[PDB]
Amino acid sequence: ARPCIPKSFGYSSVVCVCNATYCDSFDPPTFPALGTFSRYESTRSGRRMELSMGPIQANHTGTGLLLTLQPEQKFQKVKGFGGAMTDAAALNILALSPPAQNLLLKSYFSEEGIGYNIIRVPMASCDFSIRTYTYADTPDDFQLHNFSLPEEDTKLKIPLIHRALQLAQRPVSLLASPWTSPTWLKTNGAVNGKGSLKGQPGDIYHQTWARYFVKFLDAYAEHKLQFWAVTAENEPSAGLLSGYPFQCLGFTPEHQRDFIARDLGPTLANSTHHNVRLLMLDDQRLLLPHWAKVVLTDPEAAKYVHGIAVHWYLDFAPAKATLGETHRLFPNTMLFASEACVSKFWEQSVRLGSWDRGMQYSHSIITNLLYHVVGWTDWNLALNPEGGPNWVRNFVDSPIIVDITKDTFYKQPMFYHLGHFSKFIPEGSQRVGLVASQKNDLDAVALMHPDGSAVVVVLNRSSKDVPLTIKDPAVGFLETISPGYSIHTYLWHRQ
Ligand SMILES: *[C@@H]1O[C@H](CO)[C@@H](O[C@@H]2O[C@H](CO)[C@@H](O)[C@H](O)[C@H]2NC(C)=O)[C@H](O)[C@H]1NC(C)=O
Ligand SMILES: *[C@@H]1O[C@H](CO)[C@@H](O)[C@H](O)[C@H]1NC(C)=O
Ligand SMILES: *[C@@H]1O[C@H](CO)[C@@H](O)[C@H](O)[C@H]1NC(C)=O
Ligand SMILES: *[C@H]1[C@H](N)[C@H](CO)[C@H](O)[C@H](O)[C@H]1O
Repeated sequence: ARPCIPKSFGYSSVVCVCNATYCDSFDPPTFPALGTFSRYESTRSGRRMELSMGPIQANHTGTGLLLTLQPEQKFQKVKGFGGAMTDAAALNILALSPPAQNLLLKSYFSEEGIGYNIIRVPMASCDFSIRTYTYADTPDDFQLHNFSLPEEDTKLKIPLIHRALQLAQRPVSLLASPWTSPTWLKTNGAVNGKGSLKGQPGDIYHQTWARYFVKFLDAYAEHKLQFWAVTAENEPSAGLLSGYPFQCLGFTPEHQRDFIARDLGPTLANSTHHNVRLLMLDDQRLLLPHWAKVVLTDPEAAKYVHGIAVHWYLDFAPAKATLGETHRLFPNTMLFASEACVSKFWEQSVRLGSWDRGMQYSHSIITNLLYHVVGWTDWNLALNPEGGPNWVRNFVDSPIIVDITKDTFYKQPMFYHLGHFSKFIPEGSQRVGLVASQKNDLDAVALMHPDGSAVVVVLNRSSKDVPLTIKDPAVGFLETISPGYSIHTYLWHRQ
């Protein structure tokens, strides 16, 4: 283990400074002995996933807050956690010296880091690209004879994905999403702005676009990468908006329904990539449950849809009415958060050491977990201090900020807030009930690991310390305190 090297940039908390020869890391995982619990703590004051251990007490008295585990109240199984290998992320990582690149990838993907097991891969260019390109820019190439991967794939994204998978002990799942089709498949003949596919589902435009998904999967498979899932389109509602400034492809829910049923479903099912799962929506949860009803009430579409992908950008938060109602209507269709991102209109894109932006991530993950969501995918894995590069200056924050001039990278509070979940909630973990004895300002969630062991995350977004006890009837009582502006993860064996 190496501790955080803290640095202040004058905001509420510190970043952890890494370079070619030093980065903060964990010792190999270890389980706490029966009758004991592990505690990982991060605080605004500067603690970064610090490990301590306490006893599980046989009984408890007091009127203080009690959180009772309900281990027989069983909910969703977790797919996992990760982020996006954009052109911007890969260009930033590969601008560091080889040893600093390795410590950055280890921070995310190693058991000595925070154990990411998902990577979202854009299909060609998005706003976090330094140019607009698709895989098939030769006009009217319906047979896709000029389909090919540019250097952004073969020199930046694919080599970093291979290195990520080599560092991971957990199996990593790849998720692919397109922003735009070739312009010659679109009504507006442009990568951006208001525009859909030409014609109608079933026709040559729609069959070509479905075949483009298979050519992408074919080209990645030639580079020995296989996908867990693809989304039907990144943010289909964006391409319905006049002057939408970057790469988009408009679909109404009806258009998405018919494209999946007539073209994408059958084309993927008849390919060598038929095991790849399809997620629908990949957009703001405010479009639910309407979008799920339109697509999934058509059995010709539903038979091809594994899941619903949601974005957090416009959450701010009717989770019950959107995520909850959707689960109720379609309980066997998983909900997956495919894009989360932070910033206030009066704040810069990157705020080095923002505890507030950390708290937004952990709060979002807890709310999602409490409303059936199985997985949570950050946006850019890494950005520069301006929040780029980005061909349209749509600059945002990232858990890791690379300073190429200093051969340095900064781990933001967001990285640690994500880590409190990603490191301690492996694939197959199941959310279980956790009931509070009184109204409280805390956010908490409980899950059980595949092996039966318990995990609880407790976030305190208030300034006040909150004494609390966790009751697990199988083992006893965890007496602890949630300090103001802290996040804790608690682990214990149940037998
Ligand atoms: C990379 O970061 C490490 C850790 O902050 C730097 O090593 C420290 O350097 C300072 C100043 O020379 C020493 O006082 C510390 O004792 C060092 N710590 C360790 C663990 O070695 C290192 O200098 C940085 N590298 C560069 C190129 O700036
Ligand atoms: C399209 O493909 C043909 C045949 O392989 C090739 O000769 C030509 O250079 C390609 N066009 C572009 C723009 O790459
Ligand atoms: C499905 O795949 C088979 C075998 O590759 C092929 O012969 C057939 O034409 C395909 N069907 C359609 C409708 O594309
Ligand atoms: C989701 C989100 N708006 C981020 C913001 O950084 C980015 O624009 C993605 O392209 C969007 O899909």
